[PDB]
Amino acid sequence: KKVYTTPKKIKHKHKKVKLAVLSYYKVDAEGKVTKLRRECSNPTCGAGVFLANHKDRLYCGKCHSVYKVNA
Amino acid sequence: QPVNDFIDTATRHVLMRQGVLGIKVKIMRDPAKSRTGPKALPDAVTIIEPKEEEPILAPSVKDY
RNA sequence: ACCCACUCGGCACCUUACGAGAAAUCAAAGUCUUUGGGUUCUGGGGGGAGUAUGGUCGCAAGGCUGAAACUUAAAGGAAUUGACGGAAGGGCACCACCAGGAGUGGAGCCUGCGGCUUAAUUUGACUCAACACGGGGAAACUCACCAGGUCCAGACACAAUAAGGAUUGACAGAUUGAGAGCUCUUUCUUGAUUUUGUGGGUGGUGGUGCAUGGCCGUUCUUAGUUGGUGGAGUGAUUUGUCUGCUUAAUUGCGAUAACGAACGAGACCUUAACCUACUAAAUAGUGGUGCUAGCAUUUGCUGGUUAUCCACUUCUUAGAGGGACUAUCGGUUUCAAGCCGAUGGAAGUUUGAGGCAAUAACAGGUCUGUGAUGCCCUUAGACGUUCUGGGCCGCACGCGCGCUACACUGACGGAGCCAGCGAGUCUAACCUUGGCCGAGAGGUCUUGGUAAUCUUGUGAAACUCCGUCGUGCUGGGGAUAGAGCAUUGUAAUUAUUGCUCUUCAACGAGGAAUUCCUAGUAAGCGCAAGUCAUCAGCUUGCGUUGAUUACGUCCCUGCCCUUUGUACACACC
Ligand SMILES: [Mg+2]
Ligand SMILES: [Mg+2]
Ligand SMILES: [Mg+2]
Ligand SMILES: [Mg+2]
Ligand SMILES: [Mg+2]
Ligand SMILES: [Mg+2]
Ligand SMILES: [Mg+2]
Ligand SMILES: [Mg+2]
Ligand SMILES: [Mg+2]
Ligand SMILES: [Mg+2]
Ligand SMILES: [Mg+2]
Ligand SMILES: [Mg+2]
Ligand SMILES: [Mg+2]
Ligand SMILES: [Mg+2]
Ligand SMILES: [Mg+2]
Ligand SMILES: [Mg+2]
Ligand SMILES: [Mg+2]
Ligand SMILES: [Mg+2]
Ligand SMILES: [Mg+2]
Ligand SMILES: [Mg+2]
Ligand SMILES: [Mg+2]
Ligand SMILES: [Mg+2]
Ligand SMILES: [Mg+2]
Ligand SMILES: [Mg+2]
Ligand SMILES: [Mg+2]
Ligand SMILES: [Mg+2]
Ligand SMILES: [Zn+2]
Repeated sequence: KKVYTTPKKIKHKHKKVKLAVLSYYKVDAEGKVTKLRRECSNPTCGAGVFLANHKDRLYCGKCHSVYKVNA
Repeated sequence: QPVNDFIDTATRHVLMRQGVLGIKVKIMRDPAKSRTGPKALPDAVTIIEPKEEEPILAPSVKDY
């Protein structure tokens, strides 16, 4: 046939990060808990799921993409 | 046509290790028993065997 | 000199074989395991090799005598069956000629193949038996090729990471051809489905058709293949299965150490021809009758009316039968199979045309039809797959099949106006009548049909008639090209197709060569079907119009058959 070509630079993939994560949750001196990052008004995502903080932009990750709830 | 009538055929492909070989079977059934079709080859020409007779005998006639 | 009979001794031939032999053959090659008349000479697997050496003869060239080491499983004989020949004798055939027809070869274009060009211009196939073939008419698809972009649809097993999260997704932006979270920024989400590794799988229009199956094509427009009982032979084998004649045919007659059979040919089956005989039909049609139009009128002639009624089956349809067997007669013949002529017949070339089709062969073609397949290759920056765009169409040129023409047996315009084989829409947009609108292509509104019911009498084309043009590249011819409309489609640019105006080429019958064909055939003519969203200059069938010339031969070419040679048998590659 031929085999091999390329101008170099093969594409990587996706790492999907790490994070020890669920810290966003402040709870006082025994023991009142107040959430951080506001949750999702879309009744298909029962308010456990949170919106991410970008610029403008609060975004429902669980709504796999859906809905731009922004304040 | 008797082909259509009388011979059954079949090819099967037996798949082995070194390669794959083919079987071809061809049975032909006795037309004398056909149960439902021609009972012989289109070739068959049976002649019926004549009876030996004792002729002669001057006339005569029998009443009933 | 000749003729006849016998007899010695010669050169040979014939026929047999008691007999001999591995046979071919042999009056000796006989009288040999039932082995002895006398005597001479030579051989003891094949090469090495008639070589080395010594002797001897010769002017020489060379003669006579004449080893070994080493190597090797065969070399050799006669006969059989094959296969093959550049021999010989017969045949058979419009993929052969004869006698002719219509042509291709010249031209414009269509289309395949080469070549060249190219990012790529995917690939198979190259004498008949590659080149309008792969059903191959590729705009996406197809698709295999090229420029790029995603995805895993990487089974299962072990191991690792790992609920403090193995892994999955994403809006916007950036990015990108792109409203691909491809990748990146950012930071939510998902929860044991993955991810990493090794092993093992898996797909692949990747290779290999010279590893295979299956299918196909070719030999083959051919006529060959085998067994029982008998004959010959130690045997493989042979004869039967053959000089001739005959046939499309190993089809038969006949000849005959053969007799009588089976496969293949024939038979058989399918289709086209004949049935006023049989069984029927509002999904086929006729006559009568009503209801009714037109012209005549003297009753007539010509139409209308999916059931206003009666009757029939000629025409149409398809079931069951019947028919033909080359019949009768006459020629010719080994008075045999047959062949020829006449009469009759729907039919008398295997009735015409097909389907089927023994044994065997080929390194024919096909892994690019297959979830048929061995082995090889590759498998995540893929040769998996999909998505975007290009390409198979590219153009100094060589080859093949084709279409259209070079006009007056015509072109054009009006007018007559006649087929057959087909096909059509359910979970759908197929075949389309009629009415409108449109110069046209087309549009629009309705409609019949899952169909002998509707499209469709498919009112098809050549062809027929009355005109116009008048031999001038002419009004023959219609390539090339401009401009506009419209249809299929997501898409039409490299112009899918269709219409219109214009533009108006080559080609004045074609060198050497070469193809096809014998009666409803050749040729001319269009149609339906396959392909198909759209596209036929292709194919498969079909009907329409309808000839000239053979009814022969072996000259060319191709094949088959005997005979014959062989040291070939992996069989002349
Ligand atoms: Mg050996
Ligand atoms: Mg000629
Ligand atoms: Mg000619
Ligand atoms: Mg593509
Ligand atoms: Mg793995
Ligand atoms: Mg591996
Ligand atoms: Mg495959
Ligand atoms: Mg082959
Ligand atoms: Mg094969
Ligand atoms: Mg090859
Ligand atoms: Mg012929
Ligand atoms: Mg014997
Ligand atoms: Mg013979
Ligand atoms: Mg009838
Ligand atoms: Mg006659
Ligand atoms: Mg080959
Ligand atoms: Mg195949
Ligand atoms: Mg092509
Ligand atoms: Mg061809
Ligand atoms: Mg208009
Ligand atoms: Mg309807
Ligand atoms: Mg002109
Ligand atoms: Mg013209
Ligand atoms: Mg068509
Ligand atoms: Mg084609
Ligand atoms: Mg021989
Ligand atoms: Zn949400």
